Amino acid sequence: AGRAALYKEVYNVIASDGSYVNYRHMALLVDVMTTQGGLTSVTRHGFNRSNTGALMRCSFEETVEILFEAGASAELDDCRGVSENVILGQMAPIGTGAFDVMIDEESLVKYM
Amino acid sequence: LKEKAIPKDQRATTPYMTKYERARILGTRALQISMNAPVFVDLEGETDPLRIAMKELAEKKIPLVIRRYLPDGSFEDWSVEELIVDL
Amino acid sequence: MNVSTSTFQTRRRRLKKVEEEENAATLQLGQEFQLKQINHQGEEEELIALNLSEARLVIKEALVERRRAFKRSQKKTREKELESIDVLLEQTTGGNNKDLKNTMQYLTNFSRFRDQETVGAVIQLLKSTGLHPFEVAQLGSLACDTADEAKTLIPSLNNKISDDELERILKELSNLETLY
Amino acid sequence: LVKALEDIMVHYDNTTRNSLGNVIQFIYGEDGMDAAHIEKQSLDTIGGSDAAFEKRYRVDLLNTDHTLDPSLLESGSEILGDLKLQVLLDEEYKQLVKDRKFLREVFVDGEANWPLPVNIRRIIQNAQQTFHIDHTKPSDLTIKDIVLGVKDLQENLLVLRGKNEIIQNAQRDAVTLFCCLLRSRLATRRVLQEYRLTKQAFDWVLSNIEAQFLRSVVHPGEMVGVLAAQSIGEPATQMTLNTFHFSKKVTSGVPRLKEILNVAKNMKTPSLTVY
Amino acid sequence: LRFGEMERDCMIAHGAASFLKERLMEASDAFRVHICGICGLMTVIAKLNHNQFECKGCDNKIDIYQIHIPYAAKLLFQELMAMNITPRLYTDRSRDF
Amino acid sequence: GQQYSSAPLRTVKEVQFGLFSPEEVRAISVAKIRFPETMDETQTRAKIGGLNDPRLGSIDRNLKCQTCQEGMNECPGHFGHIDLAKPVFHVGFIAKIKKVCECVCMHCGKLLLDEHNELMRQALAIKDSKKRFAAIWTLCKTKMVCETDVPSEDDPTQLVSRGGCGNTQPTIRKDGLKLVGSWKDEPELRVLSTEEILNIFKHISVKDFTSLGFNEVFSRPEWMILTCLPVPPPPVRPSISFNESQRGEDDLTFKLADILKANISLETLEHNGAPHHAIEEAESLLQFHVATYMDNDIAGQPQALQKSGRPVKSIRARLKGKEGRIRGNLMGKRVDFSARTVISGDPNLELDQVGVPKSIAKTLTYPEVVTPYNIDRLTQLVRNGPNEHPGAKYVIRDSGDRIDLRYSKRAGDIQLQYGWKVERHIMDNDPVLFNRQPSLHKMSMMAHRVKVIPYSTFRLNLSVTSPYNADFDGDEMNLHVPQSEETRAELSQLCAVPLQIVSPQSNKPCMGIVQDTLCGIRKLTLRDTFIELDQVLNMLYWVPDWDGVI
Amino acid sequence: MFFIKDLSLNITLHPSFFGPRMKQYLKTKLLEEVEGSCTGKFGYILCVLDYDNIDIQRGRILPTDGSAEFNVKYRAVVFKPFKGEVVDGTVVSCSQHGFEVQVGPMKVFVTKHLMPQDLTFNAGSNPPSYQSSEDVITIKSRIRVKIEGCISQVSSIHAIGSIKEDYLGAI
Amino acid sequence: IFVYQNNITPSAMKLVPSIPPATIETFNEAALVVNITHHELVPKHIRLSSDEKRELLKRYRLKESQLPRIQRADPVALYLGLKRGEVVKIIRKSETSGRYASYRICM
Ligand SMILES: [Mg+2]
Ligand SMILES: [Zn+2]
Ligand SMILES: [Zn+2]
Ligand SMILES: [Zn+2]
Repeated sequence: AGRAALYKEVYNVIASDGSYVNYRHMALLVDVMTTQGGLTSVTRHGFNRSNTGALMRCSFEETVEILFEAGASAELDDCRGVSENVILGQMAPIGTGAFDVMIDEESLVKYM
Repeated sequence: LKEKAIPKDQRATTPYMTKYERARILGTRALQISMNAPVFVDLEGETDPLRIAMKELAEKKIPLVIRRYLPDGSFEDWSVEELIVDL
Repeated sequence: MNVSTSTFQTRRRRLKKVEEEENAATLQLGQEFQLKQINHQGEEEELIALNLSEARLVIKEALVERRRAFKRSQKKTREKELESIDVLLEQTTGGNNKDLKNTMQYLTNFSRFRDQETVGAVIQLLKSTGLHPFEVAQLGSLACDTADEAKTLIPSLNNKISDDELERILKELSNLETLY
Repeated sequence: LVKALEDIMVHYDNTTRNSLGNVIQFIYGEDGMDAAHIEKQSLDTIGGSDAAFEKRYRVDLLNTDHTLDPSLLESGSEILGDLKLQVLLDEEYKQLVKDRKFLREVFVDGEANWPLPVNIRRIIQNAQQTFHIDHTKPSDLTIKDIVLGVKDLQENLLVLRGKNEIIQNAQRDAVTLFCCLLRSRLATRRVLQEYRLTKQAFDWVLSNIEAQFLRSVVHPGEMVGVLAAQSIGEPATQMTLNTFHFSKKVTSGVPRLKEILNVAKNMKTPSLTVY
Repeated sequence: LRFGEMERDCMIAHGAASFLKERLMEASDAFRVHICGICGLMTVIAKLNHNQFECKGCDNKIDIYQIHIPYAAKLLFQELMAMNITPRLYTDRSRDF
Repeated sequence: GQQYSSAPLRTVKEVQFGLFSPEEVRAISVAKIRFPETMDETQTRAKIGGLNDPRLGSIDRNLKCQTCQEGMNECPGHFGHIDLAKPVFHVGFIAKIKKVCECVCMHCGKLLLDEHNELMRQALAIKDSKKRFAAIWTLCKTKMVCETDVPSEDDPTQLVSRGGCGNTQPTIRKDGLKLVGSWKDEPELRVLSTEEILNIFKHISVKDFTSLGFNEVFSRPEWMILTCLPVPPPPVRPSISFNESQRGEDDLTFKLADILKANISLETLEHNGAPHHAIEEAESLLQFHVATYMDNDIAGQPQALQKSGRPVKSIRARLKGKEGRIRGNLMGKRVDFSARTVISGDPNLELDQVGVPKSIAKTLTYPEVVTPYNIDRLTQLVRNGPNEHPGAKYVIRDSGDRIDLRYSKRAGDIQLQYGWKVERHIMDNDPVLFNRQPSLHKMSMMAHRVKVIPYSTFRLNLSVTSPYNADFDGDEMNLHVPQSEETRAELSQLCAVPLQIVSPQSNKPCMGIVQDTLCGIRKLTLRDTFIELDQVLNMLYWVPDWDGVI
Repeated sequence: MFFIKDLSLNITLHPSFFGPRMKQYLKTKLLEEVEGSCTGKFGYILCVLDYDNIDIQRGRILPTDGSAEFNVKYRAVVFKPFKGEVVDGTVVSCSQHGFEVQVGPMKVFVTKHLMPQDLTFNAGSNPPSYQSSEDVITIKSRIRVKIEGCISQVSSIHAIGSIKEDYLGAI
Repeated sequence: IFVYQNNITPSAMKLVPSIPPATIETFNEAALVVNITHHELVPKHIRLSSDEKRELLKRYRLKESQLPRIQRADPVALYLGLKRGEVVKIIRKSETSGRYASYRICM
């Protein structure tokens, strides 16, 4: 019911200026700020102090401070955040990168 | 593990092709055509690798297979031939 | 170093030191040559070792099957064995592989049991011994007389078998010994 | 906004997750539809007098002044008194009524104009043009042709595919609102009296709804984290504010949004609204 | 010209995975280094032409991989190292999902 | 890299963060850094066997690397080391080093609070790596005695010995870069030696520190204190060596030389006639320099100023966002195949087009592979030269060697071969990414069709003025050119203007008819508004998809 | 010894070979890269077994270039010598320092000092030999050597061995 | 369940976990005046059996972590007497679909 009030406020900030944003957009941000049972702030303190990647988090606000603890607590970055691949110069698992492509020798020999 | 592969029977993903899959198969095939790979379609005076790949795709003579991975790592292999292109 | 060959044994080597041990016939072969091996079907398979005699029949057979496959796609006794194996190699090998010609000439000049029939019966005899695959191989590869000749050259054995028992096996082996 | 949402995507399981694989939404936007394929449409069964609902939706083949006149459909003459068919139109209206009660549970104020995925108004419009429909000659549709045809369309509107109760009961929920609109705009009285559809026209309308719906669903790989972030962040930049230059004077816009995201404890304008 | 963080946001929004990589690597600082399959650092003495690769203080002359990363990432890794931090890079997964 | 490497090509699937065990730093090191000098020893203006030195990498465009003998483009650099005269706290851990001391007995290396305590069982239970260390510390900080005996779980009357000494524990406070304790007439006050802090950490049980935030293999508490200081190779601290006589070493080279100078003072001082209360002066200086090399923007302390009065760029400062490695060099980058000019409105351009000025199209290129389809046309672009509009700038042979068509003596008789690439001019209808910063939209960057035109401006269709947010009030825009037949497909099949027409932001379209056209459309569509034939016929001709039916 | 191991080489194929004789080209490039080849981990990969049933698996198309990477699972006959492994072989070379014995693909060297004292070098013989009161070891003689230890190199595995112990010597 | 008027002494509070398997709940009489569950914004929460939960994680390929969480102290979690681990299914109305079902794991 806290989620409900949150969306309501976020909507009324957007709808004050008259402008229209489709439900889902504000709904997501509200849903994100909430799934972790309570009010998770969109700050250096909130989402950036999550269990997400080390490199991912360092890509905003605390940086060197994030990477210092990274070594001292022996963290293992999964490398599945967008950021990590952007840093590693790899194709991120985003849209065109969310799936893999394979050649089936079978279907290939079938065509020729 | 190779429990990672989900079998043909029991497959939940869209029987339709994602906007991203199309763009990537088209690109992948264009790039391959472009670097003198064998062309499976009759290029009817065609010369642009993307157009040749779009010709390949319309005829469904593209020998590629999409490995659609799930949040846990398990995947469903779908073929370019078997994917509906409503787009 | 280069685009080399992997195996079915799973490396867990994360940072940990190169703590690797010695290789002696105290049957401490590699980690890569352990008794409890893993086949391409993911199942635990026991290590495969070959007596020169057995090994020659393997390469000769696989090279014969390759000739067959090469001629399929193409469409759309002692020193005379040495002459012939060199013809099969001229066909199925890359030439650059001098190692195989060197190997096929060695195996052909050092096989204890020539024909298939024999090798299988040798294998059948040494099967029962329950001995490690490397000891079983060495016994088929190396010709011995005294149980001591054997237990000295294959120190791995030692207590693993009776003197008389291994001496009976050795007598059975000399009988099976092909007359080239 | 963008750095807090980067990693949120729609996965091949139609679920909304992040770089941990932690679920945010269970189907993107509680409907599993791509925002781009949506338009505001009105839910006709929501508003109006119960009297006007009756007039617009009730077919009664058992009353001489409440059946469909043979001017509407070929069977009109023989359709009167069919008890077995009236069982269909009874179960049809009984569900149409159920729809109205439900919609009023959801949209409490009686707001009918909601953004949904298939512009049904245009599909019927285009049918009339496509087939040069004459609003004079009686239809070739049967009462089963409509009632049972619209029932069978609903089964092919898939968001989630999955052979289990959890996923199937999730599918049912995703298409809950859209189907209300379907039953509303494809009721027997309407399809025969309003749009004077043929068998051809109707079956075409149906195929088009099915195929047009299937288009409208989200695409696994849809990077909705950034989408949503920018879709709040860019309209935020086009804001004048603070709250005019003078009911209550609550701090709004850019400063109020700063207040929201920070999850600020000491807020500028705390107020209760007691009913 | 600049392909800034914001310019990246939009590309992620578009789901243009390949174009983003291209912009970030091939169009600016793509680089090839040598990883140690054991210690996961750019410690490998890579005398390529002689086909010699070695991670002394690992005796690794076998477990060597080549990777393509931005030079800035390489730099960043050497920068984190200068502050006694080990950003070990591994080409295989351990944990799974 | 740029040369063929036998080595397998893999992708980074995991980043394992750890700390350097001094031991590793020695093994990994190619040079023991010994002299705070750069070179010019025995006269010769060439690298000294001390700092820089070929053992690490080349300063000159030499070919010699003396470790991999590979050359500057190829060679990443090789790490060195300085064995430190006394241990120093790693500036970035100083507080966590303090908090670990606040957790453990400063006499036997035992985790001050045992599993015998119920609240400790609750903290120790925490599966989370850091929240565990946080809960453990809040409980252990208020414990000031190491228990020899403690009340059992069975009965509190008959106490059970849990091992460990019975020493009192100090109240620890941070004084700059040092740690001071306060044991208990009158409390006892003494500073805590790095050496001592290190010994306690060495004596911390594997089970104990793994129960704290740490890891047996990659992150042991003892490694938070430095004894072997790794020396980054020249490419981390580039000698921007201008002219033959002059040099120009990097800030980091000075800070390291500063650390090295400080180390030798201390090394000689302790070995020779040690006044002991002067050894603790040179020790604090080495502790300063090593801390201040990693972080100069330290909490309430003097900024380690450079000769000039300049503060000295710390390594922290380098990666600190907006412009540091992360935000400015990795999440963002300056890029090749990019253009930017003043934008001008055009009514005669199709929606999804972009008027590229000839000069810009003659600068930006595309690697087309020589294939039977294009071989015929590509030779004519190569022929045309890099100065005619539909021309080419470079021909790149399979042999990975670039042909500069502007100078090559063979520029006129190049006989193309399949496989080779022709880096040809951008021509009409090549897909390109057009952009107007600030990029707060999917829409702020769209794929357009090139239309090579004269005059120095980017011409764009007016109805696309709206999603870019562009005015012609002196406004400028970016253009990016994809180089793969794959990234062209990305642009064309996902981000083209026609696709972006209907925005998912508001489930409505983000482009419509604007200004002159909007004003004129009202005027045209009126009862009063009628058109004589002469003009009706011209108006019909202007619509390109006209059926030819009056 | 002489093992049969379950191994798997990874090959990258350029789009030009994405034709019908692909498995044909792929199986060959395996044999090119793997046959003859000597490692350390496995030693000499001499002959690839079961050519008809070589597991090619699906080929992942690489991202920026069109090339596809396949894991070619296979089985082969390997020679990995060891310390203690007593081997039969024929002499190849002979000098003042000792004689070298050829065993399958690899050479084993016997030091003058890893031989019985009664055996001694003879420069004045064509070809040079090692003579004992009883037997004479020369350029073509068959010897039974106990491999004392190995040295793995690029494309080779060399080894030092002794004929000093009992039941070891000329055959 | 204990419905206390103003306060429970910390000495009495020691006895709450003291008798497992039996679980004791502490509720302030003053808080219970209004049923929060009844409010406009509060949706319907449904406790899931060990089986109902197992099935959910199995059907969505989830780890207990990946699930959206609810605090043990949550007004609705106290109301339903949710213990840690217990999953709640929440059914709310939606402006996009008619109904939508979310799930929240306890903490
Ligand atoms: Mg302006
Ligand atoms: Zn290493
Ligand atoms: Zn070097
Ligand atoms: Zn103690």
